[PDB]
Amino acid sequence: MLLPKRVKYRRQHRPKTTGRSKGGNYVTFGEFGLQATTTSWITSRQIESARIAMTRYMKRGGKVWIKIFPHTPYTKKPLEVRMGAGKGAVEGWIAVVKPGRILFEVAGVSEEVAREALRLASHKLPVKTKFVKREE
Amino acid sequence: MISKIDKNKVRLKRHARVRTNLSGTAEKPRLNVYRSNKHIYAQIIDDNKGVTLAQASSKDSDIATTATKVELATKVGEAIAKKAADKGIKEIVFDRGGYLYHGRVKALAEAARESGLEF
Amino acid sequence: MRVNVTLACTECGDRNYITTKNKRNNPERIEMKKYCPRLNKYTLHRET
Amino acid sequence: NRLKEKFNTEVTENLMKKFNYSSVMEVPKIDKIVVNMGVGDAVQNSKVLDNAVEELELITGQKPLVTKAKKSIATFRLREGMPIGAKVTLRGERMYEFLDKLISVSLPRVRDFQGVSKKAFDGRGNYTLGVKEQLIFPEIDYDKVSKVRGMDIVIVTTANTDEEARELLANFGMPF
Amino acid sequence: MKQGIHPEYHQVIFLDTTTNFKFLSGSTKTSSEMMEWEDGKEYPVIRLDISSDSHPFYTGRQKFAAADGRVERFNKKFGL
RNA sequence: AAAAAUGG
RNA sequence: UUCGGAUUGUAGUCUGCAACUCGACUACAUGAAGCUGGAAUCGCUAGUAAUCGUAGAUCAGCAUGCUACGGUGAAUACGUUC
RNA sequence: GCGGGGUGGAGCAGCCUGGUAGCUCGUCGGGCUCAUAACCCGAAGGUCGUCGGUUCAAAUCCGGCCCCCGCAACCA
RNA sequence: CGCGGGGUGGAGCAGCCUGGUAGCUCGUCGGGCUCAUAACCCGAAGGUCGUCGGUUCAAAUCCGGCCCCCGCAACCA
RNA sequence: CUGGUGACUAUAGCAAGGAGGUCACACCUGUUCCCAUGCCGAACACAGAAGUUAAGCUCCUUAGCGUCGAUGGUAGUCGAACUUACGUUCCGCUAGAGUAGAACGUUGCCAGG
RNA sequence: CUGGGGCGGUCGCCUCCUAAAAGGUAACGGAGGCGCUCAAAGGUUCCCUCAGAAUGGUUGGAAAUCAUUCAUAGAGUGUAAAGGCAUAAGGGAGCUUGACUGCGAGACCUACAAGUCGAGCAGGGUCGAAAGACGGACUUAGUGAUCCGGUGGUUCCGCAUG
RNA sequence: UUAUUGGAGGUAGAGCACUGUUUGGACGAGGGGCCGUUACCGAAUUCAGACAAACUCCGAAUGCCAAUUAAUU
Ligand SMILES: [K+]
Ligand SMILES: [Mg+2]
Ligand SMILES: [Mg+2]
Ligand SMILES: [Mg+2]
Ligand SMILES: [Mg+2]
Ligand SMILES: [Mg+2]
Ligand SMILES: [Mg+2]
Ligand SMILES: [Mg+2]
Repeated sequence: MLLPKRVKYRRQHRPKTTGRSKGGNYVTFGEFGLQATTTSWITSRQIESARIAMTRYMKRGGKVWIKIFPHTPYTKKPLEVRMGAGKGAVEGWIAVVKPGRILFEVAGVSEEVAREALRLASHKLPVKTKFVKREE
Repeated sequence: MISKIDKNKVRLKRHARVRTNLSGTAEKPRLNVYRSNKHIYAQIIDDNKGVTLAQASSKDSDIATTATKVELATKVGEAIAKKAADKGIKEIVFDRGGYLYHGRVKALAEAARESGLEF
Repeated sequence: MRVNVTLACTECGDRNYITTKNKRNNPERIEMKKYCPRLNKYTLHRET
Repeated sequence: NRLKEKFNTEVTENLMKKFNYSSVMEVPKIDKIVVNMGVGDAVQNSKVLDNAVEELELITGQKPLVTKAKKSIATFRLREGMPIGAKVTLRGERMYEFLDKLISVSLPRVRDFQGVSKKAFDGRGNYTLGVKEQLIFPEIDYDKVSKVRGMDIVIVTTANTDEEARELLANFGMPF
Repeated sequence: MKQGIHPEYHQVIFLDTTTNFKFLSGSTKTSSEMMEWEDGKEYPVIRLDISSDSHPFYTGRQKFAAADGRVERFNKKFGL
């Protein structure tokens, strides 16, 4: 479960989600990558689910990189309370993903294995994705 | 290998600090002083135009002689005062050049005062 | 400083100035030169 | 100025010939000698620092500068500004006199003396010698020494390298 | 130097008594005895037990021979 | 005429 | 500390076949704790306690132990409630 | 929801006011006893709930996580 | 704000009235006591009298300034 | 050309290599004098001219660092039209990053050469 | 006041973000400070430059004090934050009291009452050789109207007149 | 109101130079298990890649303030 060891501010304005991916739009560590095509918050729990799925399929043969990190805390109010009286407590941590960002990368396996692993991973995520290779 | 400081550089840091607050005008030009291990130089500078009006050095043929540095500074002060008076200058502001106002610098300043420059 | 202080001219007695002092740092009646408008000159004023 | 005359006459020529200096201005010389005594127990007893200052003054010939804590350290119970050392800087004739005296009269008085460390060079031509007891110096009578404490003697030289500094000090007569 | 802060300091002759070796240098010892220098003026003399010309480490003099090895001590003790 | 228990 | 003499280095003597484990003694050098000892606890009524040495058995060698010998030589006992 | 507290094995101080961890009982060793208890002498035992912060320095001051206690949780 | 009182060994009280001298009860240390233990008896150490001044040959004591605590009373920016 | 003293967003700086001295600038020699060191004639101050270009300083070379930096494209965005789509379209403006490249300064006044 | 009221919390002032590159701008939005301090920690003149690291050095260790080098600000700026400050606004020393009196063109802010900045003039001073600087503090919190009463001063009035 | 010109300012974007956050390598000042060499390498350094209302080496479009300013109103 990824989360920063600490942050300066625990209560933060929720991030902007319109626009395109600012960076990390290319496969840079591995051979194959999973590229987001829609926008979503991605939670640490979703990251962990997808990571386990792909690594278990790869059977420890290859290497996996998580390219996104859930830096941002988001809060939630306690159950059945009225509006106001301050901001709520930190509920979880999210990474903002916009079209084009590479979520995961893999190396050290065949293209077919990478495709199947990243398919299994993508079904755990709240975004549409596409299999991508290193460009040249 | 202890380093040796550049006395002129230290002096210039001090001089720039002085010159932040001290500048010469056309009506009250700045009397700037430069001092070496042997000689002493004096200029009268209008900073608005950045032009020198009068100059006098202990290295000049008119002043060069065999005297102590303080006596040469006195002579340079008298000479610069005379040249400024000839060019029609009475009020000036004394720029000690970042040197301590003492010894040779003080002798030059007092010589100019006695010769008639009004600080 | 933690207490108010009145400085009065020691020549004419006029209470010309107010200021403040720390009583622990300066337990004595503090004194200083100040301008006395009545006498048109600087005189020694001291805490009353 | 016997040591200074030796430097002017013999050491200059020897060192210049050895290191092939194109000019005499390249010949290293001892710029200064700084004798320091760190008295950390002055925190607990200022009289210790007073005695240390008096002894250092007797050794060197001039009044020492009292050096105070630059910062507070809880473990040492040290507060910023508390006097915890003494220092004397010697230049010129006094420096040379102290140096020859240290080489000749003082160093041999070291108990079980076997020379001074040859590796105690900062790496840039300066040599620090740690004396472990003040009784070494001929100016101190052991009767009046309430406590025995050491000193650091920093010989600051114009040599750019430890090799040139070693040659200079050896020619002066430092054991090694 | 400033006036009145530094201790009294004057030229003395340090005299290594073992080798009767004199050398002139400054110091605040103020010993009473005076011995004439090569220069006419006398200065107070400081008696020295040891010096750079009298210390075994400086001079290289070996006071005592090195310790014998075990074989050599065996042989010299038992006569074989 | 202060207090001083117990022991398959 | 000129107290004390433990520990350690070197050089030896003797007995014994042989002194490393594991003997005694001598010389030179080193020079530890220890400044009269908490709770508690022991011996002794006179030639006793305390103190000083001397000899013997065992034993090639080895005693601060044991068993004997003498020299100097005390204090105290009201008394029997505990 | 608001307060109060968390310190040797137990109970309780120390916090207010930064530099100093105390008491009683318990434990261990020696003593006393035929032996145990009681008793006497001597000792060990707490990184101050756990993480961060300010400070030269934090049981102490400040903010979170945890645990316990008390009070509150009302009108339809 | 007025009037009184109090501050003394490690604790709790005198001595202040009326100038000398630091006393009493507990507490700690040593001794006697006892089979110990307690109780009891005897030796000691323990505050220089809240703090700074002032008058006197002499100050816990007399006279002032100041720091706290208590009692009663006063208080219409 | 050298020096003094100014102006300019380092295109001016840093680093490395190299050259220079009767003028001058220094290092340098001293502590009598004015002055000075919480100690020190190191520094400041003063007096001076035996020695040295070793260092400073000046000059020369460069593109390693720093600095400057387009064009083209992209992000963003004023306005309009359409739209509820984590939007689309058209027009104007137009980065940051990066690329080519610039650059080891340019100049005013005064005194000497 | 209040996402009904009670209960809880809050109420004036300063700094930042929200705040949409002038200014302003709300919520029981997100974070912190203030109700002082300093007789120098103020004025002025002169001088000075940090934190940190590496390497040597005795008691001295990872950090005490000493020395060289590197170190462009990572230090310091009384006190929150922001904006500034290494020509210092940071540090040291000498002398001092401008932490003055009368004021004030003009300007900011602003419903009012208030609040803020201010050249310059006059009087009399401090430091400085002089130019000149100085009407507190690197800047912005550290505060409370009127009525009433107390205290000092006063070439003001004084219920027929003194 | 528009045109032109000048200016104040730090948002969108972007970036990582600072403050924080963060992913993979490389290497390790130096000591420990280890004889020299098969943890920690917690340090530091370094390459590449990311995140920010209260980060900024940068930095728009607009909006704003003006001009002995022109046109229309
Ligand atoms: K999916
Ligand atoms: Mg029975
Ligand atoms: Mg028992
Ligand atoms: Mg509602
Ligand atoms: Mg704004
Ligand atoms: Mg009223
Ligand atoms: Mg009347
Ligand atoms: Mg952005």
